[PDB]
Amino acid sequence: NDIVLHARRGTIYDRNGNVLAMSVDCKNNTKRVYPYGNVGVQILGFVNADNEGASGLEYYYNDILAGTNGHMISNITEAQNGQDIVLSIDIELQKKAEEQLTAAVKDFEAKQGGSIMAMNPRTGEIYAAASYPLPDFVDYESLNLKLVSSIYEPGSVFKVITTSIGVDNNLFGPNSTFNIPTELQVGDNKVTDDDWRTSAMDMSVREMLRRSSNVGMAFLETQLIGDKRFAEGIDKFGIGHTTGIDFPGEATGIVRSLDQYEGPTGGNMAFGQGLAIPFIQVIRAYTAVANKGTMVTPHFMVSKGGQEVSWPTKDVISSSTASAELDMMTTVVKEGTGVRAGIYGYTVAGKTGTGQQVVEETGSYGENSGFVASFCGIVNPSESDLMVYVGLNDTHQLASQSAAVVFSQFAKDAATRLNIQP
Ligand SMILES: [Ca+2]
Repeated sequence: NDIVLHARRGTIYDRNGNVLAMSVDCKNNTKRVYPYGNVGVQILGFVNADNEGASGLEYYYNDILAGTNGHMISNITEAQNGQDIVLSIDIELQKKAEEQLTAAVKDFEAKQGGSIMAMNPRTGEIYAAASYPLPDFVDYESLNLKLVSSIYEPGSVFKVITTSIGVDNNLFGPNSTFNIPTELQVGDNKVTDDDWRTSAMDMSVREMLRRSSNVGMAFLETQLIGDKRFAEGIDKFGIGHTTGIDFPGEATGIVRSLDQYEGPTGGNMAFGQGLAIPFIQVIRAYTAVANKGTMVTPHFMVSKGGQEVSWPTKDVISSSTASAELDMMTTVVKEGTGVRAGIYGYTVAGKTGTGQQVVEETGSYGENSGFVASFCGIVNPSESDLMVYVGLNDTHQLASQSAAVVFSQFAKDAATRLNIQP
């Protein structure tokens, strides 16, 4: 004769206080109700029939969201309901992120979907985030956030890390100019740029970034940085380390340590080849450039039990280096491959990338690996309020015509929705 008094799980609020998930006895059982339907459910996760969090934040914070049931046996013990959680997510921005990512995947023929995220580079709070395919009502693979749990060869979006390391080590600056050949031998393979020249070009570090020269990056790493300082910087930037994001399934990635480097490793990694990491690591690294040199922890939960949590930060580069990098990322958007990411009335510092799909458990790939088109940008970098990432997986269209285009529209909407006026 032991009756269960079912506790209710804690409520999940978005940043404006909208209820995203709440438990109800209309189930005797309890069930979650998601008022905005499928919007943000990928982040929220689902709760199964045993009322256990099964994916997303429901799972990640299940021990605090789940209460403790009561029991009626002449003896009664109280149900303790779970603790409420407030997230950084702006539900209306989440809806746009989802619809824009879905439309982009369709328009640019991204055969393996993509991801999108808007975050505050100073506090680390995530305003919106999504991966395609998205779930509804259910395919278990759509419950992951690809940004966190899938790994890719990052490609050219990584060049901001390589230049930051050099600059922060005082080995060159934006205007430093070098005679860059058409190709360079790295290990036993040649590095080349897809371009017009048939001769070496004198290019400043700023220019190598503007045009995204792989050859220039490999030159910088091999002739100026050196593998040791390179590998130390990668490590300081958190590359190959989990970011600490509060979401399940975070991949650490596959990144060679210095003692495992071989002939071509450093040169290739300089332009984002020879490692495979989740894009959340790239995003996290960019926060250092956007936040005066301090890298933050991307995250969803702002408060639990009315207790605001402190999230770890790390000083990676100086503010001067961060400023020189932002200056160059601004050239990318004003004068280079990122020009379609520009947004009328705002300053956008960013970088395009062409990355690759990889064998998930090894980080390598063959001839038919699909390309990943990415764009990562910071809006009004002096305000420290917004950075957005857009990635399209297995598309044939260049990041300059695809991911950068999606960013201009979504980052604009993120900026209107938030404080950001210009
Ligand atoms: Ca590029």
